[PDB]
Amino acid sequence: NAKRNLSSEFA
Amino acid sequence: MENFQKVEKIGEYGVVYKARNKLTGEVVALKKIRLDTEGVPSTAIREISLLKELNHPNIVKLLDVIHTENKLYLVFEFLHQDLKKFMDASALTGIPLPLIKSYLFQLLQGLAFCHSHRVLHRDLKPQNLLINTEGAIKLADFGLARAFGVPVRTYTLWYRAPEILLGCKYYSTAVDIWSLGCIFAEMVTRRALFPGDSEIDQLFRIFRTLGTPDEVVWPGVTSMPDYKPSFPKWARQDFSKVVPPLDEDGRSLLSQMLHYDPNKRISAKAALAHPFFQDVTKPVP
Amino acid sequence: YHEDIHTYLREMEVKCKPKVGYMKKQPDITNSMRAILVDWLVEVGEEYKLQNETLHLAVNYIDRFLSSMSVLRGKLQLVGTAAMLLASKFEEIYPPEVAEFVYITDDTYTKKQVLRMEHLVLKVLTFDLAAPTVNQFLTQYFLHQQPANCKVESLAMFLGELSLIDADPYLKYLPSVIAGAAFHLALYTVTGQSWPESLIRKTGYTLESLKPCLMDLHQTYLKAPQHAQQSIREKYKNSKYHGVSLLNPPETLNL
Repeated sequence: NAKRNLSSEFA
Repeated sequence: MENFQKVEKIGEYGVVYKARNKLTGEVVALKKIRLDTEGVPSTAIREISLLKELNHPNIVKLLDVIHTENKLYLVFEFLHQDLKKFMDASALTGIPLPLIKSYLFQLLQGLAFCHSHRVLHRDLKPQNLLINTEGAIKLADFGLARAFGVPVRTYTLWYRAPEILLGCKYYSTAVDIWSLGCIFAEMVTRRALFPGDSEIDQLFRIFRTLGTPDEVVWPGVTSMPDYKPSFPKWARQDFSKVVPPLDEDGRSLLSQMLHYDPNKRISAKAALAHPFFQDVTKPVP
Repeated sequence: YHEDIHTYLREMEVKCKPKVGYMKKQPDITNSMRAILVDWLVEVGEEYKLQNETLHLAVNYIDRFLSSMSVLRGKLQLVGTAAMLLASKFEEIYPPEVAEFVYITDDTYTKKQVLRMEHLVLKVLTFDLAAPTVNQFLTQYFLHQQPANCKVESLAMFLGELSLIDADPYLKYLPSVIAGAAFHLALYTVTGQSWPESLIRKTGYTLESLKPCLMDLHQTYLKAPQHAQQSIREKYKNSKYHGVSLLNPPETLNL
């Protein structure tokens, strides 16, 4: 599960 | 780079030039790396990050890094030549013994400075030892150097320690000392001590020169990944034949510096206190 | 040369120490965002089989870069990816390719953006990527540990890795202090032993000197299962680390 787009989770 | 005028090309890491600073007037080495898909190379990154932490007289001092978007420039102090060229030029007659002792003393001082820090050279060879006209030798070519704050796992051939040849896992500091020891021999006999052609030919040459490693001399040889039971039972050669011009103290220092056991192999700090160095001077080359 | 190496590490951790409380000056990112970034970095490091020292170096690079630079919301993951790439280049034998990192970022930042941010991070740090981490001090501490207990080292590594998640309150402690607190906490947890006298002489950190850091690490360890970020606990839920993450933290630290 390392493939993540952290921008969505940051907000 | 705009303030540097490339005078000549000295070598071909990327190409390295001899240039001049227009402001200070000093002559410098201007090694360049073409920063392309991978970006800054790991070798260059390690060289800049470790050479800038080492400020010793017997170490090539990187003093400026012009890191642009398309190219990476490393500005070292310009030394006249390397130890390989000096040995090749002085091949008709042997290098003077006081000069050999001074060069070994400076090399071991640089190695001790590196090992007091957490920098492992792993690329100790005459092509990487620069010489100035003041009779001072300096370590260089830290592109292959690794920081061993945590143990460094194993990844030229002539100056490779027998531990690395026998499938060593973690790099120790002794792998540097061994290389220096080989250079020591190459400075006394004007010949590579172990001019191996392959990874097994080099091993056989080392075994012929220093004897096959038994478990008594080096505990743990049998349980090694690259050690084979089908190894000839050679006998250790007398160091008088190996290094004729070397004296008793020099022969003892070389024997302690080429110890098969990486743990028992002498360190640079301990080698600096050898009785061989009781008459060290600083002759010019 | 071991004592000289430790002395050099102690001298260098001060120079490489990130600015304390840099998150206050950050106008867009917060401590929780950094914790999420460290979580994702742990997950990436396990995905690519990278070393723990690589992740520690990457976290140090992120901390220093954000101390010396301001980064918006979107570019925080790019900064973390570039720091991970630099740490892999410096420490790992074969660093993962830039395309691998671009892929692991879910194709958010292109190769050009990753390389440009790597260049920016290298310029900001002025190529000072040799920062001492918790792992470097912990290995030296293990060299002075008797007997050599694998669970002790695994739990000390687990605690040190946990300390990378929250900048508050772990950027106010030196990496040597954090490593010593982690070693003592692990030794008490699995073996019931206190801070050894050998390390007392070697480092100068008495048991009362690490008491703030020790209590902070105990509080983090107790609340580790309830923490939002759980990459490290899953990583240390493996036979490689003897499953130290599943151990029950001691309720009371006898200080």
